[PDB]
Amino acid sequence: QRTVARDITLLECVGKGRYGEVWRGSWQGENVAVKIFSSRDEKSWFRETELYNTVMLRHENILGFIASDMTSRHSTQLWLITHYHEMGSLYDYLQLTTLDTVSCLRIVLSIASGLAHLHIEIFGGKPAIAHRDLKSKNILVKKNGQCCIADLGLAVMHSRVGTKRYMAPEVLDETIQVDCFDSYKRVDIWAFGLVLWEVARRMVSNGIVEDYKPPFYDVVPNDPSFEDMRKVVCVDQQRPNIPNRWFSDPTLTSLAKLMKECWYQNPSARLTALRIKKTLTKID
Ligand SMILES: COc1cc(-c2cncc(-c3ccc(C4CCN(C)CC4)cc3)c2C)cc(OC)c1OC
Ligand SMILES: COc1cc(-c2cncc(-c3ccc(C4CCN(C)CC4)cc3)c2C)cc(OC)c1OC
Ligand SMILES: COc1cc(-c2cncc(-c3ccc(C4CCN(C)CC4)cc3)c2C)cc(OC)c1OC
Repeated sequence: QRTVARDITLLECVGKGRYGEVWRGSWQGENVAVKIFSSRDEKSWFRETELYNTVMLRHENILGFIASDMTSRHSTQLWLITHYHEMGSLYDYLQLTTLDTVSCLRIVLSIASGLAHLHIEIFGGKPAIAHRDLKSKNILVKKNGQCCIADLGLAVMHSRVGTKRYMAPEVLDETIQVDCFDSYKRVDIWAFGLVLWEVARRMVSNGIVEDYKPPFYDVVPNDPSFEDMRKVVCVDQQRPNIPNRWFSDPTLTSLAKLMKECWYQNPSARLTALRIKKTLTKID
């Protein structure tokens, strides 16, 4: 009656970590990305699969789902198959690329667009979703200059912990209102503000650019501890540095104001993803 072609050729490993591996693969002549989960990270496969079984997200700034596959061995093998973005992660891309005003805005507005789509409840639709591990390694760069948000393995739907370097103060001081879905959107907005700082540093103005650095590179070690982060973010209330050169450039001046309004200690004071979008559409 019909052939179901399920073979995926694994061509090259583009990522290896505690999570497992990501591979460029081929299905029927077409590139796909294949995430092979470690035993350590099986719950991330279950959570993303449960979310996509609930709502088939389709958005230009969300990594495109193709399949969740569980295969029996004499162990269980868990694969997540998605769209493949050959330019790789935003983290990767910013190491070896500076930006002009148009490319910087296009990147950050595309991320805000993806994030607002996750956050919003649509009736008749989708449940509201918080990502809970937003960071530059979880954003991919598309050939058209927009990005897409990846990895919903920690996501929570309305209707474990994130990466410590990107944790909001209420996560680090354990005051987060855990019974309140809006709390998790506000944790994402904090992390978005850090990503906006990472990108803005790489935007050239008046012949000046900053080197790529991760948030808090100047105040915490590599693989900072929970306490290292708590001391910086909660006790001392430090925030990433805004260089003087930004204040000569109208775009970077506007982006500095936006990132400050993602970093309020009081989570309810932070901008919403929809307000960030609107502000970004009025810049330049
Ligand atoms: C099981 O596994 C995998 C399958 C596929 C795949 C390959 N060819 C055809 C299909 C297909 C889609 C949809 C229908 C419909 C048609 C209408 N009818 C009333 C209900 C069913 C049939 C067949 C699929 C889904 C790819 C995979 O990887 C990319 C798979 O592995 C994860
Ligand atoms: C998982 O992913 C991919 C799957 C496929 C694919 C292969 N066979 C058949 C299908 C299909 C056909 C028909 C319906 C509907 C149409 C209306 N009504 C009759 C109900 C059934 C659904 C599904 C698809 C979508 C192709 C892909 O790429 C070209 C995929 O992406 C990698
Ligand atoms: C963050 O998370 C996920 C990401 C992906 C994913 C999708 N497209 C492309 C990639 C990628 C491709 C290529 C490079 C490099 C290779 C060498 N080159 C010279 C520079 C670029 C890096 C990254 C990835 C890693 C898929 C996922 O799941 C299937 C992810 O998990 C949800």
